[PDB]
Amino acid sequence: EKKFYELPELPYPYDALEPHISREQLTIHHQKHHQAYVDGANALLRKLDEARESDTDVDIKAALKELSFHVGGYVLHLFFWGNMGPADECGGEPSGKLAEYIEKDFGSFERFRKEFSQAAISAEGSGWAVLTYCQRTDRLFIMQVEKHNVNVIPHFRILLVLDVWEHAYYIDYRNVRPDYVEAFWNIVNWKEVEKRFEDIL
Amino acid sequence: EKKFYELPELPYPYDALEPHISREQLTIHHQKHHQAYVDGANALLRKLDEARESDTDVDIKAALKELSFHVGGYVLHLFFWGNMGPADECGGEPSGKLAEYIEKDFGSFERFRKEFSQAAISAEGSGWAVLTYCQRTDRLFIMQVEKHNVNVIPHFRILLVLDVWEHAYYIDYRNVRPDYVEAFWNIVNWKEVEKRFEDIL
Amino acid sequence: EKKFYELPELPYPYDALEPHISREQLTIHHQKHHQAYVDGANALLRKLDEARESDTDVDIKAALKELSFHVGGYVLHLFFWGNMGPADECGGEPSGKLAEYIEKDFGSFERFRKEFSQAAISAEGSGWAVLTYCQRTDRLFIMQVEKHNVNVIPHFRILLVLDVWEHAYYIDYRNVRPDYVEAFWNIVNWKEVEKRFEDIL
Amino acid sequence: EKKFYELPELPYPYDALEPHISREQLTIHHQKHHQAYVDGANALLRKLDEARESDTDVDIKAALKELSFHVGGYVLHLFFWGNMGPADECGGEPSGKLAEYIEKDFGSFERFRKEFSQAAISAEGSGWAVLTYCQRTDRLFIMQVEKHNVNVIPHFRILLVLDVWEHAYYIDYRNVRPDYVEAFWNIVNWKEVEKRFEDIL
Ligand SMILES: [Fe+3]
Ligand SMILES: [Fe+3]
Ligand SMILES: [Fe+3]
Ligand SMILES: [Fe+3]
Repeated sequence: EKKFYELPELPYPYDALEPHISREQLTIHHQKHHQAYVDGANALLRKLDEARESDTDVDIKAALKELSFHVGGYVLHLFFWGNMGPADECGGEPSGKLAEYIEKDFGSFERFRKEFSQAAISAEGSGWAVLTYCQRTDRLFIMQVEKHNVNVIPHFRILLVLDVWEHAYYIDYRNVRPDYVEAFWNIVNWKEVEKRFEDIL
Repeated sequence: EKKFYELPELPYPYDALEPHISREQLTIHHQKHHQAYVDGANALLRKLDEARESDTDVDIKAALKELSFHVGGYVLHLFFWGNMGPADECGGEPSGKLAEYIEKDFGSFERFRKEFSQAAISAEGSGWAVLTYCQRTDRLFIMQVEKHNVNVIPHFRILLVLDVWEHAYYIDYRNVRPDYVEAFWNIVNWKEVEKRFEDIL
Repeated sequence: EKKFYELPELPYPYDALEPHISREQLTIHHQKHHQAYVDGANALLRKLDEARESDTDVDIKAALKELSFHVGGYVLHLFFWGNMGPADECGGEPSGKLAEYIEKDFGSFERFRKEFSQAAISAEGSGWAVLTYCQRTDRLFIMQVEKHNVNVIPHFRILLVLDVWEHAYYIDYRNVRPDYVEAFWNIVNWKEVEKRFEDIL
Repeated sequence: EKKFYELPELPYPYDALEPHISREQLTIHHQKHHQAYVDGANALLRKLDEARESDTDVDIKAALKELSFHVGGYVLHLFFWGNMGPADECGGEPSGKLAEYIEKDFGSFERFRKEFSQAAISAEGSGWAVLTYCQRTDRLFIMQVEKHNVNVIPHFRILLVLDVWEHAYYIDYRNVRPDYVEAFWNIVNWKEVEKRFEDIL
């Protein structure tokens, strides 16, 4: 029998990330938008299931475009919540292998922090900055994802994620995306990113 | 010291896939286009390396958009070559777990074959049909990738790939993409796809 | 000598559109975001001018992609302001030829209103619903623009425009884009749209 | 009663553009692909008409995305045929106002030719280089359209168009898009482009 998406609980209370992300900001991002991608993806799964059980045609171009949108939404918000936490337990900079790779690939943490920040700030409209890793060339890559599913390298795995959809910050920072991106570095959970990085060597 | 992309050898001689993909068709896809993504990705890596060594600014929005394009190109062609082979060793349909999942998720191999074929045929302009798998809901998904990097679900891994860029077939089939997609099923290497599928349970 | 973009004045005071769009909502959409597209487009124009004067190379792929983004932003906000006004002077439904075309192409105003509304609501992330007209087939078309420049038919002219970027409504309606879309019909300036429609027969 | 798209005749015989575009190349671009956009756009028009007559729901997101694709295809191929012709009647460079604008905006015809050529060559996958004009700033712009409908500035009108979809050249030039772009300048119909430019001042 079939299985579906559910809204994951946050790792922490809705006010865990203040003053950097407000309780109000966090609550509605999680409960309205992230939820919308859960429901989006599920509605579509049922649609495709139905067509298969009745052996009828669907517009799969439309279906798969939409599916990639919502599941991308679901997946990115999932990692996003996971690589933040309380400021007094988080922020700072990473250590261990991740630290070493950020050095060799970017020259310094500062350089990284800055490039990753430009990737977030400069995104045209809705999107994300995402850190990932090429196995093949043994290099950390940044990608700038538009929406939840545009300009992404298939098959590459997520290390660090920063939502820069307007819904993620407009309540706390209105238009001023750079202040939000700057606040973000106070609540990055490097432990989690470090862990993620280790499971792909 | 730094590391770069190289054109992978084919698993087989350039005429291994006739009459379905011609020697001419295969040779230029591999040696011109796939090569172009190698060089694209490498030029860009060097560009970013240079900016880091001289600690200067780059347009990283442009850079990362381009990077995702070429590395996507590189990665998809890599899996593409790998899940084809000689018709007399390949084609048919899969077995084992992959077979079981295709049944439960699509109802039958036929249904799958057909949906995957629509995903390839109906792609607007350059792109791919790609099979993948959601861990979370335990379901095979198809995605329809435009170019090498549009409408893809970040973090999802590649099982099966079908290039449907015009360069992949125009020599052998001109405009008639459906005949090319139909020929493809004669040379799918299910062993390889089966193996890929097992390494993500 | 060269010429550049400037932020157009609104046709009306920042509180002219209350209670449907608040003075706060309108002021920052206009003065922050619309402004940002002005500056984006100008920065880029100067960049291209400089390269031409020094007869040096630019990355024109990147340049033109960005240019289409900002100028699209500029152009769409320009028509957007223009086809709204005070509720007590606007809203209602159109008359004259536009009314006749909406009937013959959509069957009724209701149908139009509803389709246009789905086009706005359902847009994935940032984008617009835009009414336009095919000369060739003599039909009103709706297009759903993502960002400012995606999924638009080149050469077709703007009649009616509804911003559905989250910055357009998040202050007044937070996540609830449908309430914003619904409010919009209270402040549509049909006179303006009617006029626009007449200048392309 | 309703009206639909039809495949326009070429302004000239299928061998009119040799040796630069071959009779074979031209015939299949026109009769297969351009035709496909005609049928695509018509199928969709009927779909939307049916839903309106039966007052039923459609997926208008999907519909309008697809519509913009095919009508864009239709419109761009229409202008494309129109701004080419026989080499011995065409090519060269433009004169009159267009010539003057190309000078003041690009510095020279060479610069223009070169930038326009990069816009064509560098397009990632299927797309177009298109010349157009901003009324507001009184400047010629180039845009790089992906597919038929991506990265285009809404409302701007078409002056000059170069198809760089692989189907436009793969028969004559295989992978070597630069040779095709170079050949193109031999058959540009500047009379037509000049005329187009005059009708928007
Ligand atoms: Fe979000
Ligand atoms: Fe290819
Ligand atoms: Fe806006
Ligand atoms: Fe074409």
